[PDB]
Amino acid sequence: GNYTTAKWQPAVGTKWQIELLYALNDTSVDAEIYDIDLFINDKSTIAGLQRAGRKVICYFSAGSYENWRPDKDKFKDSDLGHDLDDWPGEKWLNISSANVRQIMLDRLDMARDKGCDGVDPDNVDGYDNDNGLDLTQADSISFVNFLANAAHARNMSIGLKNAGDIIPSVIKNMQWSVNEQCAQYNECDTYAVFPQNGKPVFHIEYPKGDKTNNDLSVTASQKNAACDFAGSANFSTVIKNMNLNNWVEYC
Ligand SMILES: *[C@@H]1O[C@H](CO)[C@@H](O[C@@H]2O[C@H](CO)[C@@H](O[C@@H]3O[C@H](CO[C@H]4O[C@H](CO)[C@@H](O)[C@H](O[C@H]5O[C@H](CO)[C@@H](O)[C@H](O)[C@@H]5O)[C@@H]4O)[C@@H](O)[C@H](O[C@H]4O[C@H](CO[C@H]5O[C@H](CO)[C@@H](O)[C@H](O)[C@@H]5O)[C@@H](O)[C@H](O)[C@@H]4O[C@H]4O[C@H](CO)[C@@H](O)[C@H](O)[C@@H]4O)[C@@H]3O)[C@H](O)[C@H]2NC(C)=O)[C@H](O)[C@H]1NC(C)=O
Ligand SMILES: *[C@@H]1O[C@H](CO)[C@@H](O[C@@H]2O[C@H](CO)[C@@H](O[C@@H]3O[C@H](CO)[C@@H](O)[C@H](O[C@H]4O[C@H](CO[C@H]5O[C@H](CO)[C@@H](O)[C@H](O)[C@@H]5O[C@H]5O[C@H](CO)[C@@H](O)[C@H](O)[C@@H]5O)[C@@H](O)[C@H](O[C@H]5O[C@H](CO)[C@@H](O)[C@H](O)[C@@H]5O)[C@@H]4O)[C@@H]3O)[C@H](O)[C@H]2NC(C)=O)[C@H](O)[C@H]1NC(C)=O
Ligand SMILES: *[C@@H]1O[C@H](CO)[C@@H](O[C@@H]2O[C@H](CO)[C@@H](O)[C@H](O)[C@H]2NC(C)=O)[C@H](O)[C@H]1NC(C)=O
Ligand SMILES: *[C@@H]1O[C@H](CO)[C@@H](O)[C@H](O)[C@H]1NC(C)=O
Ligand SMILES: *[C@@H]1O[C@H](CO)[C@@H](O)[C@H](O)[C@H]1NC(C)=O
Ligand SMILES: N[C@@H]1[C@@H](O)[C@@H](O)[C@@H](CO)O[C@@H]1O
Repeated sequence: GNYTTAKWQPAVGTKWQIELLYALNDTSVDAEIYDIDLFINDKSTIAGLQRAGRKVICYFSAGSYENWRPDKDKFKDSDLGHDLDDWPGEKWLNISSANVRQIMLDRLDMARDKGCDGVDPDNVDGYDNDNGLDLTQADSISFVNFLANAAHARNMSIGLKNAGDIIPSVIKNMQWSVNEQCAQYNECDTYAVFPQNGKPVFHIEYPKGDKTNNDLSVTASQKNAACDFAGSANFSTVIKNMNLNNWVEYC
């Protein structure tokens, strides 16, 4: 088989929390899995989660350039394409570039060294966007399988972020899906194939819109929309602000 194996396969339906805006400073949410930023959290934060019985997924952006990272000057001018429409100071990456791929290997080394149980590589759906680099589905498939073989070789699990079109070509290498907004877009059937193969969907809904972040609950009908869809009992849903700060509501 042209995939590699992972030792940690989280169960379908495992409750999770994700917080990417700042260093994690709240573990009061009783979730089994925490998805947090790879760079801004130290080994101590990660080990503390695991000592409390939790698994830690480390987020990083595999397909976009973030101009505030400490390794940003490793990227060459030719690695960078167009701006991401909805994220400031981010640009699409040429994920076929050997330089880009080596930078990502360096980020997986760091995730391994910090004790991450898994990695959550973002922005592998450049083909679905104005990337300015002629990126294609095959490029993403090649890149996602490259990341998965590299994470597995470092004893970490991995999952697919959105990128619904390429599921059949990477799923054997994936331990889960991270999906945004499939309920709002009536697309959760696309991602149900993961729990049909014993793999969770870590599923995010943003009912408050892309410009509103606060600590208030959503309305009952916004919660029904985020939570009620065929097979939702197999999705691990969080309701979040668009900025992915601490605030979270569960179904
Ligand atoms: C985990 O870590 C995170 C990250 O560090 C913690 O979150 C951070 O917490 C800080 C302290 O609470 C906040 O600092 C306050 O910021 C207020 C608004 O700042 C705006 O602009 C910044 C610019 O960068 C921006 O980042 C902010 O955006 C965030 O919020 C929006 C939503 O609004 C999101 O969309 C966005 O994505 C970000 O999440 C934000 O828009 C600022 O007003 C504060 O300075 C004020 O307030 C201080 C305390 O005010 C208190 O006043 C009354 C008494 O009068 C008190 O009883 C009450 O508790 C009030 O809180 C005060 O010390 C300052 O001197 C200043 O006071 C003046 O202004 C107020 C109001 O106008 C007047 O009442 C007052 O008399 C003075 O005139 C703070 O600087 C960070 O924003 C926040 N960062 C985030 C969320 O990203 C988080 O808490 C941690 N969680 C834990 C520990 O559990
Ligand atoms: C390892 O090596 C292999 C090389 O062998 C690498 O390639 C991948 O290998 C996979 C394993 O064999 C392979 O996986 C899948 O195998 C399934 C068998 O169960 C297939 O059924 C999958 O088919 C895909 O396409 C289906 C058909 O889609 C057309 O038809 C439907 C029917 O109406 C349309 O809806 C659909 O829109 C589409 O129509 C378009 O295209 C037509 C063809 O050109 C055309 O006639 C139309 O006019 C229209 O333009 C589709 O139904 C499948 O999607 C289902 O499944 C996913 C989850 O898998 C769900 O999310 C969906 O909701 C839906 O239920 C599926 O997309 C598929 O072949 C995989 O394809 C190979 N990938 C390649 C070659 O790129 C592999 O990558 C290597 N690595 C690893 C780790 O494996
Ligand atoms: C993205 O990176 C890839 C890999 O470096 C580039 O593809 C190479 O392009 C040169 C010149 O066209 C060819 O000689 C190589 O054979 C290509 N390699 C591969 C693996 O395809 C690609 O040009 C880059 N994309 C952009 C838009 O610059
Ligand atoms: C790899 O991770 C698993 C967690 O599922 C752990 O049990 C195992 O000891 C790890 N192996 C190494 C060499 O760290
Ligand atoms: C969850 O997935 C299982 C397959 O593992 C399926 O049999 C079941 O119907 C799904 N649950 C719901 C509520 O659809
Ligand atoms: N890549 C960034 C990520 O680092 C985080 O800031 C997030 C909001 O928390 O926005 C984007 O996804």
